[PDB]
Amino acid sequence: PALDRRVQDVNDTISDVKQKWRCVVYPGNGFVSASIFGFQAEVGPNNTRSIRKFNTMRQCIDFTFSDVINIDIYNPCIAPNINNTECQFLKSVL
Amino acid sequence: PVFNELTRYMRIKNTVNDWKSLTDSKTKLESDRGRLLAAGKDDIFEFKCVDFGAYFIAMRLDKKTYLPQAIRRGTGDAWMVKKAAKVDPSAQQFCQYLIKHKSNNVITCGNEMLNELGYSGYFMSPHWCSDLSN
Repeated sequence: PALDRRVQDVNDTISDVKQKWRCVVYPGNGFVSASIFGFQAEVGPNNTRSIRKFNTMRQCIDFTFSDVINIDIYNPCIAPNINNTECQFLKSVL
Repeated sequence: PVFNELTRYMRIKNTVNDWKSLTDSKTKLESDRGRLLAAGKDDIFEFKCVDFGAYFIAMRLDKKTYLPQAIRRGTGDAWMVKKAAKVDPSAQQFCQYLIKHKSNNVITCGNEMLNELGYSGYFMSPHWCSDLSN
């Protein structure tokens, strides 16, 4: 079956479904992109990481599935500032 | 002297013609089945992310030919978003992304796929055209 490998697809090589990024509702505060590595983050004040919040599902999907490796990641489960509620929200959504 | 050059070359060119006639007749059958299936359904002509078990495909029916067509991946076959479990929300969302952003590149089962890729997708399980005709 003809496969144009010039076009990149992360799903080709990721065997662990929890390693895949997916968009979920963050109740109260919009949408977020999540995986086992944590949430996709933006540089929040003090040059730290805050969870990236999207107003719409489509902005989340577009941002997640766009082109770049989405380097900035905030993980609440292993950070020295562990957020146990935001970590439980993470593993509930995976 | 090699003994049946002309008569074998003619059987081969007629073989290629018979391949193309079988493809066209299958295309026609599937097109008419498409017309009969499409009846009474909305968004049959709109791309939808369809779960084939091991992967998602963004597909629809053509408005003209009525054949199944899918979002194409580069210069190859339909874009098959590989799943890593029975439930893979990430693969599903990526397929939705393909619908919103990559839908100008489309490939149609049958004659067009034969022209573009050298096979029709029909009569070749587990290819997605065959699964649809099943």
